[PDB]
Amino acid sequence: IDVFFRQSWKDERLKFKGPMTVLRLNNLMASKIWTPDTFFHNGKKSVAHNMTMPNKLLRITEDGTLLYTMRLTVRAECPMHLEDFPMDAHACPLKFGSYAYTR
Amino acid sequence: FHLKRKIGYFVIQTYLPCIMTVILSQVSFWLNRESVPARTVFGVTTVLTMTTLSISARNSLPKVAYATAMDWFIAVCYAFVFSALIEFATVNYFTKRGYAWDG
Amino acid sequence: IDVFFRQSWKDERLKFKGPMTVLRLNNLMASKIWTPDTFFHNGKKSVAHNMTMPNKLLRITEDGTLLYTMRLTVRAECPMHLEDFPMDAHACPLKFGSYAYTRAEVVYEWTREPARSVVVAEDGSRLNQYDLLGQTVDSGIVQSSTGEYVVMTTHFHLKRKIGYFVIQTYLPCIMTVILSQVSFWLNRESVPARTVFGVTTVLTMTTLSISARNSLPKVAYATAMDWFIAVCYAFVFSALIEFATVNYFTKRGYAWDGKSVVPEKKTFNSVSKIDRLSRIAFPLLFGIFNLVYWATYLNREPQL
Amino acid sequence: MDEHSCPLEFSSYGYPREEIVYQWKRSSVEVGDTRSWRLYQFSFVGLRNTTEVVKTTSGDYVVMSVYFDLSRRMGYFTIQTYIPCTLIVVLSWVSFWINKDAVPARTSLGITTVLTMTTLSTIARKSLPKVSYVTAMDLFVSVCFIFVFSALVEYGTLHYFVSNRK
Amino acid sequence: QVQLQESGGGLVQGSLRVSCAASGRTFTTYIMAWFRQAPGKEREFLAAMDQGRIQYYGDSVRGRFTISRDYAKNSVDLQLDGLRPEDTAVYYCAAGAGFWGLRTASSYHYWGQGTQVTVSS
Amino acid sequence: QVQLQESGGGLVQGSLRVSCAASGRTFTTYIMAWFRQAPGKEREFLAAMDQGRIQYYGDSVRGRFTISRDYAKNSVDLQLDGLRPEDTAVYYCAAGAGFWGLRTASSYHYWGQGTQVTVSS
Amino acid sequence: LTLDNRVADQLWVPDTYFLNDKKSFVHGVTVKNRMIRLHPDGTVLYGLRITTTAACMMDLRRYPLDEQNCTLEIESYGYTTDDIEFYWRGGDKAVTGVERIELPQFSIVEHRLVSRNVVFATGAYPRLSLSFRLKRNIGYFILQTYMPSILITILSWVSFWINYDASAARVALGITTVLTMTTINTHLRETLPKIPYVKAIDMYLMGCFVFVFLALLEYA
Amino acid sequence: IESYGYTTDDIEFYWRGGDKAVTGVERIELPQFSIVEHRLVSRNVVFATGAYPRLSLSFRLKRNIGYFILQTYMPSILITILSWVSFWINYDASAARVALGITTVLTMTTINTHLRETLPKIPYVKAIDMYLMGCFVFVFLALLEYAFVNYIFFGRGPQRQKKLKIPDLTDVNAIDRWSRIVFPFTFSLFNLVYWLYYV
Amino acid sequence: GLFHYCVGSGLAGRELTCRGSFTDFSTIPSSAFKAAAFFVLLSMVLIL
Ligand SMILES: *[C@@H]1O[C@H](CO)[C@@H](O[C@@H]2O[C@H](CO)[C@@H](O[C@@H]3O[C@H](CO[C@H]4O[C@H](CO)[C@@H](O)[C@H](O[C@H]5O[C@H](CO)[C@@H](O)[C@H](O)[C@@H]5O)[C@@H]4O)[C@@H](O)[C@H](O[C@H]4O[C@H](CO)[C@@H](O)[C@H](O)[C@@H]4O)[C@@H]3O)[C@H](O)[C@H]2NC(C)=O)[C@H](O)[C@H]1NC(C)=O
Ligand SMILES: *[C@@H]1O[C@H](CO)[C@@H](O[C@@H]2O[C@H](CO)[C@@H](O[C@@H]3O[C@H](CO[C@H]4O[C@H](CO)[C@@H](O)[C@H](O[C@H]5O[C@H](CO)[C@@H](O)[C@H](O)[C@@H]5O)[C@@H]4O)[C@@H](O)[C@H](O[C@H]4O[C@H](CO)[C@@H](O)[C@H](O)[C@@H]4O)[C@@H]3O)[C@H](O)[C@H]2NC(C)=O)[C@H](O)[C@H]1NC(C)=O
Ligand SMILES: CCCCCCCC/C=C/CCCCCCCC(=O)O[C@H](COC(=O)CCCCCCCCCCCCCCC)COP(=O)(O)OC[C@@H](O)CO
Ligand SMILES: CCCCCCCC/C=C/CCCCCCCC(=O)O[C@H](COC(=O)CCCCCCCCCCCCCCC)COP(=O)(O)OC[C@@H](O)CO
Ligand SMILES: CCCCCCCC/C=C\CCCCCCCC(=O)O[C@H](COC(=O)CCCCCCCCCCCCCCC)COP(=O)(O)OC[C@@H](O)CO
Ligand SMILES: CCCCCCCC(=O)OC[C@H](COP(=O)(O)O[C@@H]1[C@H](O)[C@H](O)[C@@H](OP(=O)(O)O)[C@H](OP(=O)(O)O)[C@H]1O)OC(=O)CCCCCCC
Ligand SMILES: CCCCCCCCCCCC(=O)OC[C@H](COP(=O)([O-])O)OC(=O)CCCCCCCCCCC
Ligand SMILES: CCCCCCCCCCCC(=O)OC[C@H](COP(=O)([O-])O)OC(=O)CCCCCCCCCCC
Ligand SMILES: *[C@@H]1O[C@H](CO)[C@@H](O[C@@H]2O[C@H](CO)[C@@H](O)[C@H](O)[C@H]2NC(C)=O)[C@H](O)[C@H]1NC(C)=O
Ligand SMILES: CCCCCCCCCCCCCCCC(=O)O
Ligand SMILES: CCCCCCCCCCCCCCCC(=O)O
Ligand SMILES: CCCCCCCCCCCCCCCC
Ligand SMILES: CCCCCCCCCC
Ligand SMILES: CCCCCCCCCC
Ligand SMILES: CCCCCCCCCC
Ligand SMILES: CCCCCCCCCC
Ligand SMILES: CCCCCC
Ligand SMILES: CCCCCC
Ligand SMILES: CCCCCC
Ligand SMILES: CCCCCC
Ligand SMILES: [Cl-]
Ligand SMILES: [Cl-]
Repeated sequence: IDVFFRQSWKDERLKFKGPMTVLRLNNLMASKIWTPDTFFHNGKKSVAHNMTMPNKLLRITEDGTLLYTMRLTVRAECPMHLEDFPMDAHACPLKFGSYAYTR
Repeated sequence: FHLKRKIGYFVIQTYLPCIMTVILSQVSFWLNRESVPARTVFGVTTVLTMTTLSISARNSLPKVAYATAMDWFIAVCYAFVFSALIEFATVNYFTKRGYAWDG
Repeated sequence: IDVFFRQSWKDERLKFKGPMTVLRLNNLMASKIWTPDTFFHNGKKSVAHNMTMPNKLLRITEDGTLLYTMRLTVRAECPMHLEDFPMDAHACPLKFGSYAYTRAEVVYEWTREPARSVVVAEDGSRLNQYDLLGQTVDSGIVQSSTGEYVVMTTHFHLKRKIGYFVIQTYLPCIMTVILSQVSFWLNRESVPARTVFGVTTVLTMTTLSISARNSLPKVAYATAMDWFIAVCYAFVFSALIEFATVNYFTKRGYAWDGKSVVPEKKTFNSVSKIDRLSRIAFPLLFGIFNLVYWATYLNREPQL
Repeated sequence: MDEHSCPLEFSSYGYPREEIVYQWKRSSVEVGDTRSWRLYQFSFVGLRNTTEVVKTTSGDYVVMSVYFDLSRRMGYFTIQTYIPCTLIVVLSWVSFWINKDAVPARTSLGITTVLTMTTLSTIARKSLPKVSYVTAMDLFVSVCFIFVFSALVEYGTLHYFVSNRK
Repeated sequence: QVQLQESGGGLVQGSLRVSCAASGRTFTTYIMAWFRQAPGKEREFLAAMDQGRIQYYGDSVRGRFTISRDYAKNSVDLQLDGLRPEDTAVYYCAAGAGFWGLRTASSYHYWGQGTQVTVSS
Repeated sequence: QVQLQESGGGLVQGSLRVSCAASGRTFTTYIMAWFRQAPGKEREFLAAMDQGRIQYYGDSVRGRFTISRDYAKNSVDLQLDGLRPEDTAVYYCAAGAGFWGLRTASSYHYWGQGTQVTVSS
Repeated sequence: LTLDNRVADQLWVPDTYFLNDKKSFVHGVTVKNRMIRLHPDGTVLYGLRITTTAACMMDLRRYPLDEQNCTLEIESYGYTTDDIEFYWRGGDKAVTGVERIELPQFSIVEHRLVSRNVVFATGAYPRLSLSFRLKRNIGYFILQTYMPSILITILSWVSFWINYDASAARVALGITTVLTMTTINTHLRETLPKIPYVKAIDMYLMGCFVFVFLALLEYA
Repeated sequence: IESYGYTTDDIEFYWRGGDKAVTGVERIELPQFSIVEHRLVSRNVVFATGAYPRLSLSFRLKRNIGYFILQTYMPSILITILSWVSFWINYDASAARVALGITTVLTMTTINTHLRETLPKIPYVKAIDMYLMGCFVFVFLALLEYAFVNYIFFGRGPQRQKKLKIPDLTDVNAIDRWSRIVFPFTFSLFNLVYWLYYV
Repeated sequence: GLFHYCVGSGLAGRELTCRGSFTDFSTIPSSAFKAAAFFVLLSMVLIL
């Protein structure tokens, strides 16, 4: 599955006042700030696209609201019932969450 | 994500060959009982065709250790073909003379 | 192709005076100085080996001359004309040049005379179905949207070895044709047997034709092997049609019995003159076709 | 009908036992829904944990191993090999009920059964590596060949002694 | 035949545990869930547990009832805490693949007898 | 039948442009070259262009003659500049796969009829 | 100033990406096939040698007599139309080298360049589209599938010229023709995906199968 | 193993521990091969850029024959033996004998073709190819033998009657008996020569 | 037995490692063992 995966969150440290309300910045600064460590529980060798540049975007609003989007191709598990095959139907999950941070 | 398999491929590709093989096996009942090599050819070729179809049907799936609906269909069609061959065997057992009607 | 690709150039900024004239330095120095941005025009996906370390060497002479060698594995495009397949031969290029610098900035020359500036190891051949007759070395210019670039080219001349396809396709086809022609020698009243000959040989020819082009690209035009298979299939089809014609003229459903005497024209069928003529015609025509085919396809390519 | 105990060993690459030592916690290896995994051809029986000291040139290292027991599920191979081979053997048996005067019929039946058994033999070993020893499947398919061959030889002998010799 | 057999108390004044065991199937890949019927004939999803050990809970009973699964024993347990008089109802155990569902009763093809629970103040 | 038709002027006192159009076979993947046979001498390679638009030239005519290819029209052109009296010769168009060659006439399977060029002082 | 390609890491460049990309890379032998050229007026030319595998969903209903539209969708990831504006430099001559492409199985009927703006929840972004129309060659399939089917169907009619009482011969001929058609369909299996609809080649093979089956039924 | 940048004036290589430098060879399990020997060599190699040190670690592998005996040799032998069955079938059973011969011939053809779809496109003949062509020649000769007796009978008997150590070519029974004797003996001789040559 | 043999590791416990199989004659310890196994098989074949 090819996805634009968007995550947004508040960060009081990154508040600012300037000519424009939103700074649409290069994705390289995303490595210099905290971002959530989201991962796919049932994923299997996903790839973050990097052609030509890393397919990410970061935007900081004046009030410290960050938007952070990634382009991914996620390969995820989908256990199957093959007893009704080829009349079978499935519900393939896509489950994601933080790796290091608890509830 | 809820997905439903499309049966059209397998209908075109496995079910129709099996049905036509069964019909071809049943065609032999309409030949005269003295055409022993011809009816034997019918039965033997249909049995081997069903065996080949059974072998080739499982290539799509992973090697699961249970029977699918396609497997049950192939098994029933194999039973029909083998029953046709046994029927010819009985007919030949009860055939007396080795020559057909002269016309 | 696996190559030690080595370049050399003078950098006046890197001259030095010291105890030893040539500094055989670690390859880490290569990243710290300017080096040519050479790339392969027809390369597909190449590898610069770095096991255990980067397989490179840099040497700086006191006068400022630099030698810079790399170990490379280049898989490159070799467009092929398969009209004469398997009797075909190709000239696979290897073209390289600067990616960024035009002819007005960077120019490539050969270290020695161009013939001797590309050396192949004696033991260095991994060709299974090809024979490397030699190579020719040349250089030229290419015009692009960015500018003019010097392109240094080699062309490796390869000739396909025919033995694999001879064993895989030609001999089974020939044996199938001979097997089909064997049916002419059976009595005309063996209708099921001769039909079995015809149908089984047609099946074998169809299977061979279907599986012949497994290894090739899906080219539109027909190859020499395709023509050979088509002619052999025509021979088998003609043999079966010949049996059908013979059977159409058979009057009596019983063959000759070992005891009776055939009068010279209970009666018996005579040996079909179609069969008698076919016994000579079919093998002779197949042999003549083989003669013409192998005469006109084995010697087609250029020679030195 | 084979069972295997597949290992997973780990240790310290550079630090020998005098520098790093590994220990299994009280809850060493945890599993979730074991029988929902991708073990299509295998069934997970259990697992166990071991610790050992392994000598090398660099030194002695503490290697910790986790063995997983996997028992093969035979249903796929039952569908693939055992049932077709048995059915071809029964097909060969059907020749005995055909009239012995039906020479082309019985000969064709026997030779076609021997062809289909060769085909099934070669398809049987596609899933396995190219091991150079007999397996249970090879033995079964091999005995099925003798049965289909013996049937053809039986008809050949009967025909020769009934008609050709006399 | 397959049965989803339940166990658990019926009378409380507290805390309770309702277990539900299953057997007789090679089939495993099912979400296992609990549903509630109060007087009035309406099914109410309470909790569910995935093959990935992920637990889904209804908004009404979030933080109160906790679901767990013993995969080796092929059972699902529901620990009920903070019971109140409005919780009196009959509880059904369901197991099935969540197709178009995981919160609607129609997606589960196996159901049990059900167990009553009542709260008296 | 495959044909390589050549066009261009015949007499000049100067600059010239000689064109060659192919028919019956697309030579997109082939290599298209120009040769020159003077009265009483052997054919001499002038220029060639590959499928990769890479240009090769002979030393005698390097920097003077310019070879180009129109791949849509399946044609090869040669612009001749700085003509001199010893350029008088028959100019031939060739197309082929360069086996053992790109500079030898034997590597080219298809040839044009040839067009005369004369330079008069 | 044609600078060393490592200065691209120091300079700003557009965050261009191909939306329908599956797997792509910049060639990295002998170095990264990348180019940076600065001009006195501050103009930057940034070149890359890229090999990309792009998704193309192909309708095979008329296969192998079908034409396919395969596109590359160049887009800016993080910069909306308020920040970046793409265009095809040189107009319709922006893309070159299509005429020199010679696929063994396809012919490029034409190619098109399109420029538009695509809207997402995050904003509106510029989009360039390089489309190719590819027409499939038929000679390979004529050699591989159609001609054997025609020849088998023609052979199936030989039974009509055999006497009615030659049951073994006629039944052998019919059964063998049916088996050979199934074998041709086996080879058609082995080189295609699992599409759910019938193709033109499937229609032809089913028709030939019906013909040989009807010949056998005629003898019966 | 070789040094890339450093010549023998800069770097020298040796096998530490001598012949015991390489370990773990005896614990290698290859399904198709058995490691009969391993060898260590130290030498110098001269390129255009200078002389460099070289260490060579070589293994000799002997292929296991049992898999091939199971998969190829035994089915070929069995198909040839069943090809010989037609010699005992009556000469007038033309459909039966032709079906047997054709089936055996095509079985050999299919085995030979499908075996070499898991190997590189080498141009030369392998030992397995020699064996398979031998079996093909034997089954083809059996089919031609039936063709010969059928032709002799049905194309010489009439005019031969009207005109009124190999055996006489006038008796199909004699030809069949000669084939019965000679085909097994010749096939056994071929197998003996093949195995003694290649082992 | 004739082909299969189990031996302990020798650490005051069972730890029986087992090796041998008639299907794999390489694992049989001796040619005499192979011959005995073959003869007992032949007897099995005859009685069956
Ligand atoms: C391969 O297959 C693909 C997929 O089908 C083909 O792709 C499409 O190609 C066509 C042209 O061949 C494209 O249409 C052109 O699009 C441009 C750009 O459109 C953008 O800009 C417009 C102006 O700013 C804007 O209006 C557009 O948005 C909409 O409004 C218009 C007008 O109502 C409407 O028609 C659109 O559908 C949009 O809803 C868009 O943002 C456009 O400028 C072109 O107009 C030209 O055409 C008009 C006649 O319609 C003509 O009068 C003009 O003079 C001018 O010539 C034209 O519409 C289309 O965008 C492509 N779609 C995609 C998804 O790529 C491709 O062509 C095939 N190639 C081959 C080789 O087979
Ligand atoms: C697998 O396949 C590979 C490839 O074929 C086999 O590799 C070869 O193995 C043999 C050993 O079995 C190697 O030969 C040995 O090489 C060493 C080292 O030689 C180098 O160094 C010497 C000094 O230490 C030097 O003298 C050598 O000089 C060469 O040139 C001179 C020219 O006069 C010649 O006389 C030498 O013989 C060398 O060829 C060289 O630079 C060498 O020390 C060994 O000597 C043995 O034999 C001599 C008598 O000949 C004896 O006096 C010594 O005491 C010693 O017993 C020997 O020559 C060979 O180099 C390998 N080839 C390659 C290319 O690697 C491998 O063996 C196969 N093995 C398996 C397991 O199947
Ligand atoms: C060797 C091979 C020879 C073959 C030659 C045969 C020639 C003669 C037959 C031609 C048949 C034409 C091809 C079949 C049609 C192509 C198959 C097809 O697409 O049908 C689909 C529905 O199928 C379905 O209903 C599924 C069920 C179909 C099952 C039909 C089989 C009936 C057999 C009854 C037995 C009678 C026996 C005679 C006994 C007297 C379409 O649906 P829909 O788009 O909505 O997508 C919904 C989603 O399921 C994807 O399709
Ligand atoms: C009366 C009836 C009359 C009918 C008329 C019949 C017509 C008779 C003509 C036939 C055409 C023969 C094909 C001739 C093709 C020419 C082939 C040839 O030149 O011979 C060598 C190849 O041999 C080879 O690989 C290998 C040759 C193999 C020969 C095997 C003989 C066995 C015969 C048993 C049959 C088994 C079939 C079983 C198949 C299933 C060349 O190698 P060379 O050194 O140059 O370099 C290696 C090479 O690969 C470089 O290209
Ligand atoms: C073949 C299929 C088609 C035809 C079938 C016809 C029937 C034939 C019968 C059985 C199979 C034939 C024998 C095949 C034996 C297996 C092949 C063989 O002979 O090879 C040798 C013995 O291998 C081994 O372990 C095998 C040893 C045991 C072999 C025999 C097992 C029992 C067979 C009981 C039969 C009862 C029948 C009853 C009928 C009623 C080993 O060499 P190799 O260099 O690899 O060693 C190096 C080493 O390191 C390999 O690991
Ligand atoms: C390679 C082809 C060479 C053709 C050589 C053709 C040579 C030629 O002259 O034709 C002979 C052939 C029939 O000859 P054929 O040997 O099959 O039939 C015998 C004989 O020719 C008479 O038909 C009968 O004699 P009569 O009437 O009772 O006195 C005799 O009856 P009987 O003795 O059993 O009682 C028959 O056995 O005729 C065609 O089929 C034309 C189409 C041939 C098309 C061939 C298509 C391959
Ligand atoms: C390019 C090479 C071309 C060579 C020509 C083809 C070779 C065969 C031509 C037949 C020559 C011939 O007529 O004499 C064969 C003899 C006597 O024949 P007849 O003239 O008395 O009818 O009759 C016999 O006794 C021969 C017995 C044959 C028995 C059947 C096996 C041969 C099958 C041949 C398969 C092609
Ligand atoms: C009945 C047998 C008679 C034999 C006569 C002598 C054989 C004549 C042709 C032999 C094969 C041959 O050289 O054909 C080459 C051509 C391909 O041409 P090219 O690609 O080599 O230029 O390939 C083809 O296009 C095949 C053409 C047909 C070959 C078979 C001969 C057909 C004779 C009758 C034609 C109506
Ligand atoms: C893996 O090894 C550890 C070693 O400590 C085992 O841990 C003990 O397990 C028992 C039984 O559960 C507990 O009573 C002990 O408290 C655990 N720790 C210690 C320090 O002994 C563990 O059980 C093993 N896991 C297995 C065998 O699956
Ligand atoms: C499409 C191929 C069908 C096969 C047709 C086989 C025809 C064999 C019979 C030919 C009969 C020739 C005409 C008989 C009358 C005569 O010639 O005197
Ligand atoms: C006179 C009889 C002619 C018979 C030959 C033609 C048979 C054509 C194949 C059957 C039609 C199949 C149509 C499938 C349409 C679909 O995709 O649903
Ligand atoms: C690579 C060179 C090959 C040289 C030709 C080899 C021909 C081998 C033919 C073997 C045919 C089997 C003969 C069996 C005799 C009973
Ligand atoms: C339950 C096993 C069924 C195996 C396939 C069908 C056999 C039919 C025999 C007549
Ligand atoms: C096998 C496809 C090529 C067929 C060539 C023409 C055969 C003519 C048969 C009479
Ligand atoms: C290398 C080709 C040798 C010549 C083969 C000619 C075969 C003709 C047989 C009649
Ligand atoms: C003729 C029966 C087979 C003979 C095989 C010879 C094997 C020799 C091994 C040294
Ligand atoms: C099941 C076989 C049926 C036989 C009819 C007599
Ligand atoms: C190619 C077929 C030849 C037929 C001779 C009668
Ligand atoms: C004549 C076509 C076949 C008829 C089958 C009843
Ligand atoms: C003419 C072929 C004879 C085969 C051996 C008797
Ligand atoms: Cl190769
Ligand atoms: Cl054992």
